[PDB]
Amino acid sequence: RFYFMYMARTTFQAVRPLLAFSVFGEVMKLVLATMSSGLFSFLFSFVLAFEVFYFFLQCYISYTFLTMFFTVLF
Amino acid sequence: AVLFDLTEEDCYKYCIRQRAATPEELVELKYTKPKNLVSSYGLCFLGVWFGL
Amino acid sequence: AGVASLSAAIALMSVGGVAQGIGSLFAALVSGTARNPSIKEDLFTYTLIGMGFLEFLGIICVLMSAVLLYS
Amino acid sequence: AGVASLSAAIALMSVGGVAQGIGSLFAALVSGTARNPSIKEDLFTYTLIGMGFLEFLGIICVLMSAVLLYS
Amino acid sequence: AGVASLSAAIALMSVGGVAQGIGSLFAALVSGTARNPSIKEDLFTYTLIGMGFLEFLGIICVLMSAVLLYS
Amino acid sequence: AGVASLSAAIALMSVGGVAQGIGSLFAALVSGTARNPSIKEDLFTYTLIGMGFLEFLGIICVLMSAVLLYS
Amino acid sequence: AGVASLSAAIALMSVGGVAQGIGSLFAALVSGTARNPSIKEDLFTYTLIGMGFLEFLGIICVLMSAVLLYS
Amino acid sequence: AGVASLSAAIALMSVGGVAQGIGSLFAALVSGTARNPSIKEDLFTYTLIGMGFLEFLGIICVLMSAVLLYS
Amino acid sequence: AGVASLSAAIALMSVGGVAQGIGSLFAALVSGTARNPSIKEDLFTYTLIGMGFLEFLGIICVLMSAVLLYS
Amino acid sequence: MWRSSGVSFTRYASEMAALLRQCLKEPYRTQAMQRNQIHLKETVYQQGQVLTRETFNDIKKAFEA
Amino acid sequence: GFHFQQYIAMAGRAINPVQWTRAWRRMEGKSATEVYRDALAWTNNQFAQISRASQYRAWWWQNPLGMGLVLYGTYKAWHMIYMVRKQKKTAQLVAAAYGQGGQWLNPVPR
Ligand SMILES: CCCCCCCCCCCCCCCCCC(=O)OC[C@H](COP(=O)([O-])OCC(O)COP(=O)([O-])OC[C@@H](COC(=O)CCCCCCCCCCCCCCCCC)OC(=O)CCCCCCCCCCCCCCCCC)OC(=O)CCCCCCCCCCCCCCCCC
Ligand SMILES: CCCCCCCCCCCCCCCCCC(=O)OC[C@H](COP(=O)([O-])OCC(O)COP(=O)([O-])OC[C@@H](COC(=O)CCCCCCCCCCCCCCCCC)OC(=O)CCCCCCCCCCCCCCCCC)OC(=O)CCCCCCCCCCCCCCCCC
Ligand SMILES: CCCCCCCCCCCCCCCCCC(=O)OC[C@H](COP(=O)([O-])OCC[N+](C)(C)C)OC(=O)CCCCCCCCCCCCCCCCC
Ligand SMILES: CCCCCCCCCCCCO[C@@H]1O[C@H](CO)[C@@H](O[C@H]2O[C@H](CO)[C@@H](O)[C@H](O)[C@H]2O)[C@H](O)[C@H]1O
Repeated sequence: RFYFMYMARTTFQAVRPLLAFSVFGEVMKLVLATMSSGLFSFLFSFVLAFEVFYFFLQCYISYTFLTMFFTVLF
Repeated sequence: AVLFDLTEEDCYKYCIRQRAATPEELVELKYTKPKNLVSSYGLCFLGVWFGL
Repeated sequence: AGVASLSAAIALMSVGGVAQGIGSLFAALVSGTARNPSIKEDLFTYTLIGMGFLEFLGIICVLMSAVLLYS
Repeated sequence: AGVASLSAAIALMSVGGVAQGIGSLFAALVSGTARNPSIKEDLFTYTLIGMGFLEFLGIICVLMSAVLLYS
Repeated sequence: AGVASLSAAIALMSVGGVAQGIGSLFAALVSGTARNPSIKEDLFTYTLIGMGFLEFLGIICVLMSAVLLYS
Repeated sequence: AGVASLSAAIALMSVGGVAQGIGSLFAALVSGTARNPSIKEDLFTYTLIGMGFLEFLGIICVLMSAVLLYS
Repeated sequence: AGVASLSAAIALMSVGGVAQGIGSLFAALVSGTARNPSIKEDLFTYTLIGMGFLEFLGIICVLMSAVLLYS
Repeated sequence: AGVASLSAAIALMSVGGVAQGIGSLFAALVSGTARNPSIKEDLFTYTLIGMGFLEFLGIICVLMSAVLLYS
Repeated sequence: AGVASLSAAIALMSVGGVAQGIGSLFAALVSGTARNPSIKEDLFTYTLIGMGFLEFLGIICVLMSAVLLYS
Repeated sequence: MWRSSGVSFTRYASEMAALLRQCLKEPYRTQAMQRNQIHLKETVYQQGQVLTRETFNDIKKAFEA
Repeated sequence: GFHFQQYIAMAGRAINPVQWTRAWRRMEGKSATEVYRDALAWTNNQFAQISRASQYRAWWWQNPLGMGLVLYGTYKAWHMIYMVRKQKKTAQLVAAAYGQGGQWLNPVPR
């Protein structure tokens, strides 16, 4: 069972950035497709920038967990 | 000012006029960070969003 | 207007726990700041790291709610 | 027949957790201000951040309740 | 259609959580005033600030309950 | 009606969140008074102010339960 | 295709139950950094280990939601 | 047999209390490592013992769930 | 025939409280140990004594569920 | 705030009592800074062979050096 | 042309509601003539900076057409941001009211 647990954890830590880049991207794409005016767009630019920072955070977290999970003593 | 018994204000103004006479030479100012970057980002997004 | 709406509504019950966790996070940041202000940028940093999980989880729940509202 | 109303009212119920989080946050703010009254702008700023997150989630859940009601 | 009562009552369930948050906030006030009885004013200020949002949430919950009731 | 009775009971469920808020507020008052008896009256006034908010929400919930019960 | 959706929505509760616990862990990290800023590392390691555990539980519940949602 | 999927979901909801427990445990561990750091070797050991129990409980909450999803 | 599985799941949906209690036990153990290491043997002795009840309760919380899965 | 900054409680208490004394009224403030002037002469040794000698008349420079 | 970044920053401050309260407070004991003269003086200062500094200084954007290209780019930016947006809205309006090309239809034959 430990192998299954470990592979589950590893794959989640590997796909976390892909999710942050893809599915939240699809949500932003929906909002872009639907919005027309200028006020909402002005306010939505900051959401996009927040998504940028959030993606870099998820990438840092994944780097940390992957260097933990791929570190061997010998 | 101390050498001619004048006012430091007047000497400052004279120096400034004489430096402006040769304005090709850049002058050294205190560094200040940029300002209003977030608002400028929003406006530039609005710009590209409507302009492109 | 059937069972999909009910499921997508029941999916939203986790947002309460997520909000409680966020409240705990930022209350700890507030207390640490009031105690030792001179490490604000550190506490804030760790808080953001925590949000990097909590926010993500909540968004997941919201997405799965919409997925069960339009499955 | 009235299942959309059921779904909306069940989705609304995260306001409880949202309000619990807000109360914990502002309680931390009040305590940290009673301790360190010379530091209120940073505490208020972090409280505003947390309140923004929590109100974002609350307006999300309210919007989803309205959606399930008037789909 | 008595069914639309149920939805409203369910939405009213959130009010319990809201009250919990209010309680916690006022407890933090009643403690802070004892911890630093010199001020007693900027804490009531932050109390009112938080109670604004919590009262808003309660008001919209009540309104949505009545809406799903009558419609 | 059965729907009316179920809606009333569901509304009754909200009661108890108010109880937790009331208990936290009173416990805070008891501790604050014990720690600083000098401010005993001020604590009572503050608690009374909180009491109005909790009492108003609790009665409002019972009123809604009765209204749903009798349509 | 409604019972599967309701089952997954009901399984999604552990996300909210886990966000509480992640909040407490990172709150403890914040308070420990406020009480001893000389030790930033040796607190984040334990924080990340416990967070990894709770993240694994989150993975479990989300996996089982998707499982019952498509099987 | 959708009720199988429901039973499983219900059997998994307890993870929300489990993870909370684990969080509290590690929170206390971090606090100890922030107060008396020179005895991490003790605190971590005790924490591992607690996890050796909690882990097991969680494994049960998975296993029984899958059993009710198949049998 | 899934009603038996549903009942077993419901009866198994109380181990979360046992887990929270155990977490509080070991959190207090770790805290009081960092406060006073020399008294560990008693803090542990009582922790184990508490487990001697909590684990037993959890055992019932499993056993009866298993029984309800078949009978 | 002091065990983190590498500062002692006695240093903090003295350096704050100084500011409090600065927030006094002149008739009592005169007697306060009077009774709380400073004059010391530290002399550091290392198996004989004086390493340094230095005078101190201020609290902050006394705690710093 | 110069100080485009400062102009963007000015617009951002103007759109900020906190600055609206700040301007409300600054408007105490103030006249419309004073405000107009201040704005005119600011614009004159900008154009005078150009007229003076172009004699001896060259910006990063200097080119064989000089400031003509910068002014053309300002115009083109304004056009694409404002006028083409208005054209889009007018197009959708006409298409909903008459159909695409409805404003150029011939008169009804008699
Ligand atoms: C008729 C129908 C239509 C009616 C409705 C019309 C719509 C109205 C909407 C209101 C907004 C209008 C547009 C302006 C937007 C703000 C733009 C801006 O200036 O920000 C630049 C701001 C400054 O950045 P910078 O220019 O680079 O640096 C300058 C320094 O910061 C220095 O800057 P500063 O010194 O000038 O100020 C700093 C300030 C910066 O904070 C801000 O960004 C300003 C935001 C305030 C918005 C208030 C709106 C008020 C109108 C609505 C009423 C709300 C009720 C509450 C009223 C106020 C009481 C609290 O604070 C801080 O930076 C942190 C310290 C906190 C200090 C305390 C600030 C609060 C002062 C007390 C309130 C004053 C009230 C003014 C009276 C208004 C009278 C009309 O930075 C930001 O961009 C902030 C983030 C952007 C905000 C949005 C965040 C993402 C969320 C988006 C929304 C979600 C998407 C949409 C979907 C939602 C569906 C519901
Ligand atoms: C997309 C372009 C087409 C626009 C839409 C179509 C319209 C066509 C009509 C074109 C008419 C142009 C208007 C002419 C009027 C004169 C304007 C002018 O000369 O001053 C401009 C103005 C500089 O004013 P300044 O008085 O000379 O003050 C200079 C400072 O002291 C700073 O001193 P410094 O020495 O440190 O730097 C001087 C200067 C040096 O500038 C340069 O020498 C050019 C930079 C590298 C050489 C190659 C340039 C071309 C390829 C790389 C750059 C791609 C962006 C294209 C920029 C167009 C201008 C070359 O630096 C800049 O101004 C930065 C410009 C590059 C911004 C890069 C932003 C990256 C985000 C965009 C994603 C990447 C591109 C996506 C693909 C787009 C393909 C079309 O630049 C600004 O926009 C201010 C930026 C303030 C920060 C705002 C927050 C960040 C947002 C960044 C976007 C900024 C808005 C522009 C959007 C472009 C990106 C989408
Ligand atoms: C132990 C090992 C640990 C391993 C850790 C692994 C975790 C990190 C994995 C993240 C990988 C994501 C990068 C690929 C996604 C971007 C695709 C792309 O480049 O688009 C074409 C880009 C965008 O071009 P464009 O958008 O202008 O136009 C063309 C776009 N296409 C072709 C897609 C239509 O090409 C570029 O011009 C890039 C130039 C800028 C540089 C971009 C790199 C910065 C952004 C990604 C950084 C991610 C790493 C973060 C590391 C943090 C660690 C501390
Ligand atoms: C390998 C797994 C992990 C990697 C993650 C990569 C997945 C990223 C893909 C986008 C995720 C969401 O994708 C979004 O939801 C589904 C995906 O079919 C689509 O939805 C569409 O198909 C579904 C079928 O289930 C229909 O019920 C729905 O009515 C229809 O709109 C949306 O058009 C798409 O925008």
